[PDB]
Amino acid sequence: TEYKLVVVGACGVGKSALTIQLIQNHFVDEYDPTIEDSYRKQVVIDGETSLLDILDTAGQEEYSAMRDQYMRTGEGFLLVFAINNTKSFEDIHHYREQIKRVKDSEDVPMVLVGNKSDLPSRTVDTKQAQDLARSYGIPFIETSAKTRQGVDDAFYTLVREIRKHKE
Ligand SMILES: *CCC(=O)N1CCN2C(=O)c3cc(F)c(-c4ccc(F)c5sc(N)c(C#N)c45)c(Cl)c3OCC[C@H]2C1
Ligand SMILES: Nc1nc2c(ncn2[C@@H]2O[C@H](COP(=O)(O)OP(=O)(O)O)[C@@H](O)[C@H]2O)c(=O)[nH]1
Ligand SMILES: [Mg+2]
Repeated sequence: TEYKLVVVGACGVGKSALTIQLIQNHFVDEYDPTIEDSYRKQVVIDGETSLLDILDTAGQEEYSAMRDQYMRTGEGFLLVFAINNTKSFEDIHHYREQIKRVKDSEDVPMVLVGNKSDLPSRTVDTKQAQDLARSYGIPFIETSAKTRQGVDDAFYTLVREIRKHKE
C-alpha cells in the first residue's frame, strides 16, 4: 500500500522542517521556501508496511488546471500552522477550502498540525486548535520538527484517516 500525503500551510510554519525531519531524521534551521519536492519513506503502521509519498508544497500560489490536478492526487493532507503565529492559524481556513474544492468532498482525510511546540512564545492555545479540529471532525496533533515531538504521530494519524476512508 502507498499513501500520497500532502503537507500544506502558510509560509514559515515548518512544512519543510517537518518533512525533512520525517525523511532525513534531522532538523533544518533554514530551507529555501521555493523548494518543492516529493519524498518516499517506508514505514510500519499498525503492523502494515506501507510506502508514504510526501509532497512538501512550496513556492507561490497557482490556480491552474495543472496545479489543481496535481493537488487532487493527494489522498490526505496535513494542515500545518505554527503555535506562535496566529495568522498561520487563521490561514488554515483557506487551505481547507482549496482541498474541499479540488477533492470535491467534505470528508477528505486531514490532520491539523500545530508545529513549533518546542517554542515558549505560544499565541495559539491548544484548546483553540482542538475546538476548531472538533468542529471540522479531524484529529489535532502538536509537533516539533526540531525535537521530533509528534512527527511520526502526525503522519501516521493521517495514514490511519486515509485507511478508514478507503476501507
Ligand atoms: C513561503 C512559501 C510557502 O510555503 N507558501 C506560500 C504560498 N502558498 C500558497 O499560497 C498556497 C495556498 C494553497 F491553498 C494551496 C493549495 C492547497 C490545497 C489545494 F487543494 C490546492 S489546489 C491549488 N491550485 C492550490 C494552490 N495554489 C492549493 C497551495 Cl498548493 C499553495 O501553494 C503552495 C505554497 C503555499 C505556502
Ligand atoms: N523551533 C522550531 N523552529 C522550527 C520548527 N519547524 C520549523 N522551524 C523553523 O521555522 C522556519 C520555517 O520552517 P520551514 O520548514 O522553512 O517552513 P515552511 O515555509 O512551512 O516550509 C525555519 O527557520 C525552521 O528552522 C519547529 O518545530 N521548531
Ligand atoms: Mg518550505
